[PDB]
Amino acid sequence: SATFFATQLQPLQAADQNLFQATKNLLENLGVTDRVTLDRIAEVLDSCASDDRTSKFQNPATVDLRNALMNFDEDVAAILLSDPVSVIENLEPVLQELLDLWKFLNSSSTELRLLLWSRLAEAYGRIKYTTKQFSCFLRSIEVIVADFEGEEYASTPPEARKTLFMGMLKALDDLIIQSLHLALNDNSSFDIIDEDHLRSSMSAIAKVSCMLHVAAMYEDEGRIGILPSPANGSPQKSFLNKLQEMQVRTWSLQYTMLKVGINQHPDIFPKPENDLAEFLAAVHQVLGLRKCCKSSNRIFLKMMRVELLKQKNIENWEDYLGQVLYDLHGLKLGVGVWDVQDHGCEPENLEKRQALQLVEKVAMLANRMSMKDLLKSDLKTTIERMQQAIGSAKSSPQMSHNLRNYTEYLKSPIHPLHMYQALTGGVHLDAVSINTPESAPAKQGWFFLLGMIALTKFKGVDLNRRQTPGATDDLRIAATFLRLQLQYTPDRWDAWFRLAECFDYELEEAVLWTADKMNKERAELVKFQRHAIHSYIMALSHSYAWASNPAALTSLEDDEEALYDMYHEFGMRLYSSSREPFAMEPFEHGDHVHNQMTDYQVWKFAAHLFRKAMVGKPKDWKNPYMVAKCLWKMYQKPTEELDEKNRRHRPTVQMVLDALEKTIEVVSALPKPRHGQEPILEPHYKIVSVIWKLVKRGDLSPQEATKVLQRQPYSPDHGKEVSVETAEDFKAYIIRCLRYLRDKDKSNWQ
Amino acid sequence: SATFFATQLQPLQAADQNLFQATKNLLENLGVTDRVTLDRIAEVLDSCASDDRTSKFQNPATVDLRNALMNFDEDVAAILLNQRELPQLNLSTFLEHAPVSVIENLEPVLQELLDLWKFLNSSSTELRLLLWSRLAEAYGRIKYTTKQFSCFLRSIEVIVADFEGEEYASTPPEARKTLFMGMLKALDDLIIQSLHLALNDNSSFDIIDEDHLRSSMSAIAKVSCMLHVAAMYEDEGRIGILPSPANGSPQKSFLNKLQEMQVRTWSLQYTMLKVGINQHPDIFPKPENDLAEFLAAVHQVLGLRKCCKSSNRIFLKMMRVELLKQKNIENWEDYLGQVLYDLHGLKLGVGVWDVQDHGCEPENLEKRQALQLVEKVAMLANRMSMKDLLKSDLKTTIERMQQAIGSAKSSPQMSHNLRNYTEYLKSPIHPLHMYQALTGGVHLDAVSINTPESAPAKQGWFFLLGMIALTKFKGVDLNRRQTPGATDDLRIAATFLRLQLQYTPDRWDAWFRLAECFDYELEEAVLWTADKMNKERAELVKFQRHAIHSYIMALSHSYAWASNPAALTSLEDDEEALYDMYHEFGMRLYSSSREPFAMEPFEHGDHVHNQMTDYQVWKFAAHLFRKAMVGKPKDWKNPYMVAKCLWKMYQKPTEELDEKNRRHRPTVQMVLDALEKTIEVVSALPKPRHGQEPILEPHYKIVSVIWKLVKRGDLSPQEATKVLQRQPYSPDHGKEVSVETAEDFKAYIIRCLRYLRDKDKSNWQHRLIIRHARVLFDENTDMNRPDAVEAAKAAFGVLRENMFTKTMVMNVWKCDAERPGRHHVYTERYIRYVVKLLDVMNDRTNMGALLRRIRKKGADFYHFNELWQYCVHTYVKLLRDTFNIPVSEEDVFKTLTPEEFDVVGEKIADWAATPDAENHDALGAMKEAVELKKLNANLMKAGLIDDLIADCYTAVYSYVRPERPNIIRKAEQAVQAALRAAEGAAARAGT
Repeated sequence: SATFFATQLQPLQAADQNLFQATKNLLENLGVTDRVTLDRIAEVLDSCASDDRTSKFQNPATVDLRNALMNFDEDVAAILLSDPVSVIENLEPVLQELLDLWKFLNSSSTELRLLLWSRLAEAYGRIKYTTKQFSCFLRSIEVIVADFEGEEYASTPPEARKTLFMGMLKALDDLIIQSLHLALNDNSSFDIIDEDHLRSSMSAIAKVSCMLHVAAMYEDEGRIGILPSPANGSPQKSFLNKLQEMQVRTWSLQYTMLKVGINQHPDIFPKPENDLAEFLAAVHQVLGLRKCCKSSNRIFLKMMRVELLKQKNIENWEDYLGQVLYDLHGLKLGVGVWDVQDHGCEPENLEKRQALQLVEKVAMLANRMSMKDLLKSDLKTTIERMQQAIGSAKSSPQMSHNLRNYTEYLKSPIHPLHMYQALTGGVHLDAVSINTPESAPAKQGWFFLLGMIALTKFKGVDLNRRQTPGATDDLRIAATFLRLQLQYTPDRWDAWFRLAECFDYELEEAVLWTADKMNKERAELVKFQRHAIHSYIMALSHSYAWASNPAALTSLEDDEEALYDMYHEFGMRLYSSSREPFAMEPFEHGDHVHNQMTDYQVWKFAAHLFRKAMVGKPKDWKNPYMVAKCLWKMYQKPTEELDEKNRRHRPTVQMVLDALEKTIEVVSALPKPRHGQEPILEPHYKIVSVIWKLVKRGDLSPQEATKVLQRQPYSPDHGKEVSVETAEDFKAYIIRCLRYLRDKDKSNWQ
Repeated sequence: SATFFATQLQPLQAADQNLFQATKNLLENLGVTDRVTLDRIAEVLDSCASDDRTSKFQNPATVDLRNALMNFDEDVAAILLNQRELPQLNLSTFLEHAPVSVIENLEPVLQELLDLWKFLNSSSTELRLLLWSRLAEAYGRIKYTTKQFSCFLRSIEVIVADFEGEEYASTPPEARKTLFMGMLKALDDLIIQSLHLALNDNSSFDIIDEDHLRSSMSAIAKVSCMLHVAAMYEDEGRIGILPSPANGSPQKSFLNKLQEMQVRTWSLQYTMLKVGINQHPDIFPKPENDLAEFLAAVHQVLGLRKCCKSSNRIFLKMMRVELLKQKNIENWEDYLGQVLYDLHGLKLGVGVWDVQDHGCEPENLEKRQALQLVEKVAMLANRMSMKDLLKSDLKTTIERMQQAIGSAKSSPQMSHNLRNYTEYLKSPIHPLHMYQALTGGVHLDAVSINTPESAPAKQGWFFLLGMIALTKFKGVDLNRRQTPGATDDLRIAATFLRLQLQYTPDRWDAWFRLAECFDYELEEAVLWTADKMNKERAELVKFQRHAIHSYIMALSHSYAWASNPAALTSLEDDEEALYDMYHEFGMRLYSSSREPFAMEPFEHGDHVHNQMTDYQVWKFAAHLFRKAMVGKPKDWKNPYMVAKCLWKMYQKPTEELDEKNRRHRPTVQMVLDALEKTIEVVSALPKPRHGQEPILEPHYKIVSVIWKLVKRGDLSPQEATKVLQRQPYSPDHGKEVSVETAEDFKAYIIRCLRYLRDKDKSNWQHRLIIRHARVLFDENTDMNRPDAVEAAKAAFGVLRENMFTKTMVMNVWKCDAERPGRHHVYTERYIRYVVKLLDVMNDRTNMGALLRRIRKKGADFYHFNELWQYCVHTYVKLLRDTFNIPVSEEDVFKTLTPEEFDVVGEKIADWAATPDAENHDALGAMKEAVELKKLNANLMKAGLIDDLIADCYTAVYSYVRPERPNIIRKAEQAVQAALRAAEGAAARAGT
C-alpha cells in the first residue's frame, strides 16, 4: 500500500525534482544569488524527495496554505473566488520628506502600498508606457513576497493570518493575469528591465511557484485517495482549479522571464532553443501528469505551440509538439521516443489557418518516411485532417494562366524538334512561378505529397490482383493534386514524372478490362498516350537541368532512382505506342503543320534512354534487352526507307550481336532464382529468333551462328562444339534449341 | 549669323550627341543587334554632326513630321489637339476597317486561326490596336498587372512597324497627313498608361524575357529618334533663326503638347533600362554610375530646352527618388542640386556644377520631403567646417528644412528622458560621480527612443542645428559684441541639444556643446553688471551647477569614445575636440572654487552627501590638464593651469589635509619644475609678431612663488638664484648673482620685477605691479618698522607710475586669461592693499580723493558695502593718526545745561570762523568726518562717524571754553560757520 503509493508518486516527483533542478541551474546561470530562493527551491526538492512533502515546508505562508487546504473555509475560499504626468512625478521617487515618506512607507500596510503601484500603473497605462507598466507590475509583486516573509506576517495571529494572506494571494492573482497578458501580447514589455530588477523579479515568481507547489501537493495526494477527494460540484474542487489556473499562468510568466533570461547570454546558452524547450517539455510533463495543461483555456498550451514552430534544429521537437497536438487537436504523429500521454484535453477542431502553420514541419517528418510506412502510419491521418481543413486554394488568375497553358500543351502534337530539345533541357512551359502564401504548401511541396499518397493507394491495390475496379478515384484525386502542384512549380520534374506515370494507369485501366475501347474509343486512348508523352518531355527537360544541378542530386537519393526509372519508363512508353494496337497512332497530324516522328527515330530515341537506364540500374536485365529489341527493329528497317544520314547509322551485325551477348551476360551476373521462380527465358529465347531470322535472311552463316548458339548457358551440347554446314542441320539444331528451351519452360508460358 | 547660330547650337548638339551615344552604347550592351536601329541612331549622329540636321533624315516618318511642322495646318493638328475618342466594338467599324474567354480567343491570334492572320496582314492598323486595347482591358478586368503592361509594349511595336510599313509608305499624302497624326494620337495615349504602370507597380517587369526586352526597348529609341527633331524644330525659333509662335496660338499648344509627350516617353526608357541593367551585373559592374549618367544626359538636354517642369514634373519626381536610394556615387551632389533647384530652389553650392535655370518655379518643401532629405545633407554638412557652413548656401537650405520638419512632438519616452535630464541637472554634486567619470562609469536613465523621428537624431540632425546656432553666437566676439541682443541663438542652441540628447543620450559631443551654453550664460549675467553678483547670487550658482552636471556626462560617454579606435578616426576634429573638453573642464572647476563664486555649487545646503574640498578639486583639475597636455603639446595654458593647481595645493596647509592626501602633498620641488615646465612650453611657442605682448604670465608667477617660499622658508635665498636664472626673463641672463640676505633677495627680485615691467610696455600686468609693491612692502610686516613708511613710498612709486592716476584711479583691465567676475574682485583686493599702504604712509590727502572714486564706482565693486566698512574705518584711524584726536571717554557736556551749551556751541562756531581755527587739528579732522558722513549716505551705520565727530567736537570744546544728537548738531554748525568764513576769504581775494 505505502510502497505502491511511493511507486506511483515516484516518477512524477522525479519530474518535479528535475524541473526544479533545471530551474535552479537556469537561475544560477544568470547570477541569481538570492540564497533564500535557492533554499526554498532546495526545500521543495527535499519535500519532493519525501513522502510527506508538506511536512518539510518551513515557510509560514506555505503552511498557512497547508492549513487552509486541510481546514477548508467557505468564505475564505470565496475571497479568492487627472494628468498622468503629474502622478508619475509624485510616485516614482517614492517608489527630506521623501525619507519621511519612506519612513511612512515602512509604517504603512502592504494593502495600502499596492494601490500606490496601481495608481502608478494606471498613469503608465494612460500614457501607454506599457514597459514601465510591465516593470511596476513586477515591482508590485516582489513587495508582497517580502511581507510574506516579513516578521509582521510571523507576528500575525493565525485567525487573522487566514484572511489577511488570502486577500494578498487574490491580489497577487490579478496582477499576474495582466502581466502575462502584457508579456504574451506585447514584445516591448522587457525594454527597461535590467538584470537585477529581473533577478529580483523571477526569484519572487519562483518562490510563488514554490508556494503554489505546496498547494500542488494536496491535489496529487488527493488524486490517489489518501486524502479525501472533493465531490464534483463542490466549491473545494472549484477552489483547486482557481489555484491551478494561476500555476498555469505562473510558469508561463516564469517562461517569459526565462526567455529574456535565455537571451542576452550567448556565452552561457549556446543552444538557446533547446534549453527553453527543455523547460517547456518538463512543465508540460508536470502539468500533463497532473492533467493541468488543459485549464485556463489552454493559454500555456497555445503558447508552447507557437514556440515549437519557431524552433527548427531542435533534436526531438517532434516528440514535444506531438504531445501538444495530441492534446490540442488529437494529431498523433506516431514518431519520437515518447508516446503521447493522456492529458484529458478534448481535441479542438482543426481550423484552416491553424493547419496551414504546421505544413512546414509536417512535410519535413513525412519526407524521411517510406511510402508504404506512410500508408500504415498515423502521420497520413494528420494530413487527412490537415487537407480537409486546408481545402482547395482560391482561384488565382496567375494560376488560371498557368492552368490553360497545360491544356493546349497536352493537346499539342508530338514535335520531333522538341525531343532533341529535351536532350538539351530546352523545353519550357508558358508558366510563371507565382509568389503567394497559398503557394507555401507548394513551396514545401505539400501538394506533391498528396499525389504520392494516393498513387501508393493505387500502387498498393495491385491491378493484377484487382478483381474489383472502382478504386481509381484516388488516382483522379492524385491527378488533380498533381495538376495543382504543377501549376505553382514548373521545375518539379518528379511532379511531371508522376503526372507521366498517372496517364498510363488510366490508359491501362481502359485497355486491360475491355477490348471495346480499342474499337470504339481509340481517340481518347490516343489522347492519353499523347498526354503521357508530353508529360514525359518536361519530365525529361526539367530533370536534365536537375541532373545538371549537382546540389539537387544530394537531397533525396531515391529521386535519382526515380530519375533512372523515368529513363526506363520513357523508352517503355515509346516502344509501346509504336506497335499494335496503336502503331504510331498519337503521332498523326490529321488535325495538325509540323513534322512527325518515324517509328525508326522513336526506336532510335528509346534505346539511348535504355542505354542510360542500363548505367543507373545495372541489375535491371530489361534495359540491355530493350536495347537489343529496338536496334534489331532498327536492323529491321530497310536502308532505302532510311535517309542518307540514317543509312550510315543503321546498326550492323557486329553491333546487334554485341548487345545480344550483353544482356545474357547481365542476366548471368544476377544470382540464381529461388525454388518456384523460373528464370526469365526471354533474353535466352529472343536471341535465337533473330539469329534464325538472320540465317533465314542469309546475312549470318549457319556455321558461324552455331558458334554463337553454343555460347548460351541453355544451349544444346553447351561447351561442346557442333559444326553446321546445311540449313536443315541448322533447323534440326534450332528444333533442339526450342525444345531444350521448352524444358526450361515448365509452366508453358513462353 | 550662321556661325553665331552654329555656336549656340554646339552645346545643344554636343548634349544630344552624348545622349544618343550613351543610348547607343547601352542598347548595344543589352545585345540589341538590330542594324536598323543603329542606322537610325547613326542618322541622328549625322544630323548632330552637321548644321543641316533635318535634310540628312531620310526615314519617311521623320520627314513626314518635318513636313507636318514646316507648313503647319490646324486641321492636321486638330486630331492631336483634341482628345482621342475611341470607336467601339462594332461590326460597322469592322466593315469600315476591312474577360477570360476574350483572353482565350485573342491571345491565340497574338486553319481558321491562320485565316485571321492573313486578314490582319491586310486589315487596318488600329483594328489590331483595338484588340490590343481590348486584351489589356481583359487583362485589366482580371487585374493581371504584368499582362496588361505587356499588351502595352506590343502595341508600341505595331505602330512603329507601320512607320516602316509600306502601307503607310504608299498612302497618298493628304490621306497620310490625317493618318500620321491619327496614329500619333493613338501613340501617345499608350505611353500614358505605360509610364503609369512602370512607376506604381514593379510587378509589370515580370514576364519580360531578354528578347521581349530587346524588342520593346528598341522601338522606344525609334520614338526617341523620331521625336528628337521636334525639339530641334523648337531650337530654330530659340536662336531667332525662325519666328517664334505666338502665345495662346494653336501653334503654341501643339508644341508644348509635343514637349510633354517627349519627356513622358523618355521616362519610360529609364524604367526598361533599369530592369535591363539588372540580371546582367557582369555587363554593368557599377550600376549606380550608368543610371546616374543616363539621368545626367536626359536632364541636361531637357533643362536647356526648359522641359523639366513639363508634363506635371513627372520626370523630376522620378529622378530625385532614384538618386536617393543610391549612396556611393561620386558627384551625385552635382546631380542632386540641379534637381532640387528645379523643384524647391535648395541650392547647395557644392560639387562641380552650380545651378542653371530650367525655367521652373519652386514649390514650398513639405515635411515628408525633408525626411528623405535628412541623410544626404547630414553627410554634406560634416564635410565643411562651421565657418564654411556660415558662408555656404547650405545653411539657408537647412533653415528651410527645419522649418519644413518643425519641432517634433513628445513621446512618452521623450517626456521620461527630458525630465530625468532636469532632475540630474537639479541633483547636488557628489565626488563619487566625478570619480566615476574618470572611469566613465556614469550613466543616465534615458532609453534610446527608436522612432523614424529619431532618424534625424540618428544622423545628428538636431546636433547639427545647435552647432549652427552656437557658431553665430561665436561669430561675433564678445569683446566686439558691444550690443547684447544678438544672444538668442545661445538660447536657441540650448533648446536644440536637449532634443538631440533625448533620442541619443550616448552622444558625448552633444553633452559637451550643451555645457558651453550653460558656461556662456554665466558670463553674460556677470560680464557687464556686477549687480547680479550683488543681488542675484541664487541664479549665478545654478548656472555653474548645471554646467558641472553637463560636464560630467560629457566625460563619461567620451571614455568609451576616447578608448576605442573605431571612433578615434571618424571625424578627426572630434578627436581634437576631445582634448578641448579637458581644458574647459579645468577652467570651469578652478573658477568656481575661488572668488567670486567661492565653492558655491559644491555644497548641499538644500540637503546627505559629502562636499568636496578645494584641495580635492585642485588635484582633480590637475588630472585634466596633464590629460589635456598630451593632445595639446604646444598649448602653454595646460601646463600653466597645472602650475597654478599645485601651488594652491602647496599653499594649502598640511593640518586640514586628510591623512591620505597628506601623503599626496607635492613637494616644494614638485611645483618648481612644473612652473619651469610651463616656461619650457612658453619658450617652445613660436616667437610673437610685432604688436603682440609676450606671455610673461609664467615669468612673474614663478618670481612671486619663489618670493613667497623663500620668505616662507622653504628655500634659502642663495638657492633661489639658480632657479631664477633658468627662466627666460632673468635680468642679467646667464650672469651669476649670489644672494645671502633676504634684502639681497629683495633687491634682485625687484630687479626681476623691473625687468618684467620693462616687458610691460602696454601697461597691463597689474598683478606684477601689485607684487612689485608686495616685494617692496609686505602687508604682514610690523607697523613700527622704520623703513616700512619708506618701503611703502617706493611701493607707491611703482603703482602710481603704472596703474594709479594722480586722482587715484587704478586701471584693472580684463586680461585674456582672466575669468569673468574675477577683475571686479581683483579691483577691491588691490584696494585693501592700497588702503593699508596709505595707512603706513599716512596719506590722508589721497585717501579722500580715492574715496570719491570708490563712491563713483560702487556698482563695479563686488561686495562694495563690505569694502566701504574697511576703507572708512581705516580712514577713521587715519583721521586719528594724522590729527591725534583723543577719545572722549568722559562726557564733559554733562556739566553744561542745554541753554549754556547753545551759548558755547555758537561761540565754538564763532571761534571756527577765525583764521586761527584753521590750524586746529580737532576742527580739521571734524571737517573730513563731516564729509565722510556725506559720502557714506547711510551705507553703513552713521553712529561710528558721529563718534569721531563728537570726539573732535569735544577736543574743540576743551579749547574754546578756556577762551548726543545736540552735540553733533552744534558740531554741524561749527563746521558750517567755519566753511562760510573760508568762502568769504577766497571771494575777497579774487575781487
